[PDB]
Amino acid sequence: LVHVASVEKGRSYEDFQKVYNAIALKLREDDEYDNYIGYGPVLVRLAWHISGTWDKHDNTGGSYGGTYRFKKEFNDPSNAGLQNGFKFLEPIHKEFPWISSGDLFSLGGVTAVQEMQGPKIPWRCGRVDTPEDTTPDNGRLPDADKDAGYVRTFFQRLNMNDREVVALMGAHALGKTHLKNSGYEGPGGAANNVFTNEFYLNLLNEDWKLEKNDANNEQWDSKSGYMMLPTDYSLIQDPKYLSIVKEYANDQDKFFKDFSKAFEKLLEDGITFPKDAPSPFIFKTLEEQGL
Ligand code: HEM
Ligand SMILES: Cc1sc[n+](C)c1C
Repeated sequence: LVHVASVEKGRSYEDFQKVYNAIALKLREDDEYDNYIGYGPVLVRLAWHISGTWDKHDNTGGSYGGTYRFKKEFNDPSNAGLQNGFKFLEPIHKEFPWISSGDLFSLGGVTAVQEMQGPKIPWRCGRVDTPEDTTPDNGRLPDADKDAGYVRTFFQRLNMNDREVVALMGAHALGKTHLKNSGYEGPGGAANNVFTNEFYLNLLNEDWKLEKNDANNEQWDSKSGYMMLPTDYSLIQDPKYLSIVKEYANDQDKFFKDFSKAFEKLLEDGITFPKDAPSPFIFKTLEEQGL
């Protein structure tokens, strides 16, 4: 399967910076969502789940085709709750009907991270919508109730290595688990709509307790009111993972730098970019624009 990036006709940096600003302006406006967390965390989760279907072996799935717009992927049990990120972006797609679905879903994730004061993420245009029959089947996204060997093995399919996996998981400092979506409940920290390395700090400094929640699932709970998933707590159980966790709890700039590279890589897996294709765009935030 080859997927070649095709820039939307005649579009350039300024067009996409207008779509960025639209998403970012609405993130500021619709602030009440999920008890004032706002839409940013569900939008970086949406960009990860449309990319997370990729399989390196046959180049199926991935962010290129925008296939989450089809019922099979929209109704995947693993995507429960992401309909709220879709409905947030649907106004902006009506306003810029020229951007492809893959591009709009991935740029929403980029925009949310930078607007929640994360690192800049280089983003590239050119994903092309593909037919309903190209939609990957349910079951390619990871279970939460498993251990470190499972996480390592699952992420080899998206060929991410240990460092990349641990840097990507730091995004679980954002938002929260919702019992009616996943059977897990609670936030992982106090700053859950500002991008920081707090996931790593909480994992190493809190007093975790294995408890059972109302959906009868086990999760790690702390006195402070935070929770960690079994696959999250996995990172301090494995010796290779645990020493990268310590590296990111001791250096927030290295965390930001490595997250930026692994999230772009995540969003680009499966796409062939021609050598005459434009460079990756670095978008300015509303704040750097005085907007
Ligand atoms: C083995 C890996 C992973 C598993 C099992 C997993 C699982 C989960 C689960 C069960 C939730 C709760 C959903 C809900 O109830 O609403 C969640 C939320 C979230 N995850 Fe993951 N995740 C994984 C990796 C990642 C990665 C790599 C990213 C992003 C780079 C990510 C970003 C998020 C975000 C931002 C949320 C919060 C959503 C919200 O607030 O609504 N996840 N995760
Ligand atoms: C959202 C998610 S998923 C796992 N944790 C810890 C949070 C905060």
